[PDB]
Amino acid sequence: GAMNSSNYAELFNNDIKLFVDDTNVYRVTVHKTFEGNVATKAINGCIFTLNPKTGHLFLKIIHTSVWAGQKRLSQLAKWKTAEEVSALVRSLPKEEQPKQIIVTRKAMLDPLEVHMLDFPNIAIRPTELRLPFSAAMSIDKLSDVVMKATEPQMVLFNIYDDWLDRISSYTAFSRLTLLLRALKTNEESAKMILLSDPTITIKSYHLWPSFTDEQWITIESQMRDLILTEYGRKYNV
Amino acid sequence: MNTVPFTSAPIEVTIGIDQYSFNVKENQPFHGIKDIPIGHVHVIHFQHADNSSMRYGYWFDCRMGNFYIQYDPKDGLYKMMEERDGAKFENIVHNFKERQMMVSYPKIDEDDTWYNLTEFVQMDKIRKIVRKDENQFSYVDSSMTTVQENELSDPAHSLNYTVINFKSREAIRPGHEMEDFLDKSYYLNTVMLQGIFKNSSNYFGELQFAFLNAMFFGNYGSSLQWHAMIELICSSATVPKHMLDKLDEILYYQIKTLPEQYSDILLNERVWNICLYSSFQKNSLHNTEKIMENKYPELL
Repeated sequence: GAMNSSNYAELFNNDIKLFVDDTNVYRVTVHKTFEGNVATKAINGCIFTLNPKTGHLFLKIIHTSVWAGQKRLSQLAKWKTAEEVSALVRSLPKEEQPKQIIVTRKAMLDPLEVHMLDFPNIAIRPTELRLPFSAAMSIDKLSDVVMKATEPQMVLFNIYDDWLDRISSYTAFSRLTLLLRALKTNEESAKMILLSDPTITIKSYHLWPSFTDEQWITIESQMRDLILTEYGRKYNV
Repeated sequence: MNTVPFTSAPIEVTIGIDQYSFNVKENQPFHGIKDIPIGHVHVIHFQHADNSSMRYGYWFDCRMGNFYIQYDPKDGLYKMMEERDGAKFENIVHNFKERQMMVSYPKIDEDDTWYNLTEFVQMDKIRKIVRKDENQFSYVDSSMTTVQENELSDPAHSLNYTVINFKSREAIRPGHEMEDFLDKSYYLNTVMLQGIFKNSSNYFGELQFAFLNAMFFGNYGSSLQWHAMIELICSSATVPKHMLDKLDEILYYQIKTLPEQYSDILLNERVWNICLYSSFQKNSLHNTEKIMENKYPELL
């Protein structure tokens, strides 16, 4: 069944599961042509496939060449997502294959279901949560590897850095979703908060700064404040 | 012209024969139905005055034997039976006619309705969907479930329609996931028509039989099956032209004959709207689209 606020701690039990977000698979800029018509130009995209318990991220880069000569690209993006997710599962040893895959957008259920017909015991689930994984391209290192790619490529990351050495998966995921929620609502402010202090660096093998525990508390409060202000502004409350 | 005599009518019941029906009172001297047109299947069906639940009935073809109805007070229902003694049967049928205790199959000569609803329905195929090979006729009722329904409990009493499932390996070739899901032509034409049904006439015959079971008994799994077989055709980009023209005629007469008050449960909004307005064959059902719009515009 669907994932929602009620059954939220199921994400951190010991049944392997992955989130799949397809929002950044098919990406375009829109521009005017010489004759004054509108045209699109695709840029490189990515599938965001994340194990919320361990932080393992399977970033499958979608090179613009995929789209060459294809029609109905937004529809095709969903099937390509499901093709690549299905290939990822096939590539994993049996004991690493997920028991559930949760898609962040309902339009992915049928494509993934059809591509996973070989795995009848992997459940494909929608979610009622409004997860901010579209903001993944606001993480500089992820955006950089997507835009530099010259061919299809799978890049692996731990989206939690080393946080799990000190905090639980539940807490780690709440931090991640808060950071991404903030990046989504006001990228410039969010990014200002994260880097303001030049003396807190991002390790070469990390995505986020090496904040101490106490600095994470200040950061998280600053992201909360950012998110609430933007809301009052959006709705005049 | 053939006859189905009735031994008696001990309980108040509404009897139907094909699209006609007659009220019969408890211990009224009703002794059968005569002048039944040879050359088609037929169905004789029942709904007791006391239980407006469990409509039930028997599919038969008079060329396959002499059949009659008898009430069973143990099992509480009108049963169809075969009389093997040909002379003993003409004898019953002639005495009852002489006494004029039989209704006449009330066919208008201008009317091809029953032909149009049963054009591809063959008794031999019915007996494979309703397996009970000691009788030449087939019992169906409101409550019987289909083989596909069972999979998601007594198989002796099942409707063994052909299982259709758009999200199955059968329906989807490995490597053509997207193509086959969006254009079911390979499932329709290679798997179903060439593979299983062998020809479109057997396919149309099961489709029509599923509709009739849904109409006459309110059998819900039959309604599911009728809709699935329409959707498979409408969701195929490549369909023989003869199938599309014949489908339009088939569906027209089915929609024409449906009781107006039942369109809510018997007609699946999503399928019809997709077939008539979104599918590859949106433009190929001109008569069916015209009667649906004028008779059930609400559903659309």
